[PDB]
Amino acid sequence: ATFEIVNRCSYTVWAAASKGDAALDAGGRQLNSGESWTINVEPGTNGGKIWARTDCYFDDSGSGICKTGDCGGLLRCKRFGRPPTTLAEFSLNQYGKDYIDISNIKGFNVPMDFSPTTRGCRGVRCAADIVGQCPAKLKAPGGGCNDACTVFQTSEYCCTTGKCGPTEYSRFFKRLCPDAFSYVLDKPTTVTCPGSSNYRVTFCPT
Repeated sequence: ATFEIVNRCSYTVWAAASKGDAALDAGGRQLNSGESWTINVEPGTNGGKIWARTDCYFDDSGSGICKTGDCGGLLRCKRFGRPPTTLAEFSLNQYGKDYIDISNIKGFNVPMDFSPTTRGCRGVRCAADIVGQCPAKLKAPGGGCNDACTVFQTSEYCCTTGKCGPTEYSRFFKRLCPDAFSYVLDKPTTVTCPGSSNYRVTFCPT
């Protein structure tokens, strides 16, 4: 499957693509404002994520640090990134279907649109100013708006027992971005697309 990753932000981002134990395609790349990066994702990929990283410094060997979304200091991510990270999530060719969603479960750093470029399903978007509106206790100094599980590490926010409800913090993310997951047991906002669809992830779509 092809993913086109487009940076419409006025600032540079470092895109990342991983399935948690391996890079997807090259795993990461710098995207200046306006740049597009096309990656190929193997069919059947389960649990892939794409996210943006902000304020990165990397040396010639691809080693460095980012203020949001850092994946163990590598330009080319093999693992998932440190919150806060707005997440495009996907599982492809699962019994004939693709499933896509945007998640705020690991916080929010950059607004995002996640849309198919082939026919047969709709896209999802979280483009509100969550960082500007972020509650004081969730604000991350590096930038971004953390989720409550990251900040407070309780069974309720992290849903560790498999029973948890919405919270004041999850409802904040949900109020600004209803089409993104706001906590682990949120009513799902997954979209079902035809198997082997292609997609575009746009940072700062508005």
